[PDB]
Amino acid sequence: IGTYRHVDRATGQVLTCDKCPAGTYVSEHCTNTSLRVCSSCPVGTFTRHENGIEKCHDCSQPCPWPMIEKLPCAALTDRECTCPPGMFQSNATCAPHTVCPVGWGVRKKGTETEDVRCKQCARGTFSDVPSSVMKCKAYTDCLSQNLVVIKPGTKETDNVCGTL
Amino acid sequence: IGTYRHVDRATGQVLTCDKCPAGTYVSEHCTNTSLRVCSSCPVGTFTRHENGIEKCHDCSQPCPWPMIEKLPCAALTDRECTCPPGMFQSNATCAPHTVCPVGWGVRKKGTETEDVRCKQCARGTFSDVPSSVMKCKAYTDCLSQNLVVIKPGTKETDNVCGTL
Repeated sequence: IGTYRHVDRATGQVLTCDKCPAGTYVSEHCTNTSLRVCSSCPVGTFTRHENGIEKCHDCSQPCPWPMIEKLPCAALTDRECTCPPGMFQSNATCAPHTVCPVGWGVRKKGTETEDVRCKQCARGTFSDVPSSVMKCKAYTDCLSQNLVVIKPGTKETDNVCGTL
Repeated sequence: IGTYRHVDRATGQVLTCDKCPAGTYVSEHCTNTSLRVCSSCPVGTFTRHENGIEKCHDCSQPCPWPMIEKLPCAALTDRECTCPPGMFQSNATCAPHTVCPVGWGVRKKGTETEDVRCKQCARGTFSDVPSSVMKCKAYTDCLSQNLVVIKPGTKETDNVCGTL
């Protein structure tokens, strides 16, 4: 654990104290006959690193709805805000991801910062349900099924498999 | 930040959740539509690493007097006990460092785990005060002083400098 220099009030001696671990602050500095005492950051405050400071840093303001916390305000971390799942950040706030319609599928997964990116299903694949999450799905293989294709698929429906 | 797998109670789905940073624990696991929520370790408890656990670890029992804390019980660390300054650990407890008498000096500084180690002052050095901290001190150089030695030193006293 690292150290910091401190000027002792009563004697003017410059001492080398031990740092206080992340999550605490120095509540009494060392002196020439006593070790420094660390205390834990009071609720509302944090420090991220081992430090020599006398107050913890204040956590930021509560997340503006509809944003939520993906990290809390705790001794070691400031709160950190995010658009909840299924939404993404645009300018001001959060907007719901695009829903890819039937016949389209997710090319790129939506995130907290970017919207979903849809593509039309490629030949041989289909998507039969609106979804901001699902990918185009390969037709059932009628060959490797023993069967043959009774009805072709479309970008919206699987091909139907059978015989005769 | 790392992840852990969790089995969702209601659906049996195996999810990949985000870990909770050191100092917190998981107070609600992620589900297929919500992020995991971390809470800070309640007073009395800690976790040292980013984790997926549901309770923080309990801190050890208070330090047995005359031992004191060199780390507190805080969100990120168990308390850690030490013999206070000027004492060192022997078997059971703490004992005061050896005091090096006049004519001796510290060869090796005492620590929380080892006693001071004294040596007789070497020729040309002296120590005039009992101390478990101070080293033998070089005589005042009467040459480089312009003066000559009026009275030799001993292991206990500086040589005295003058002229005629």
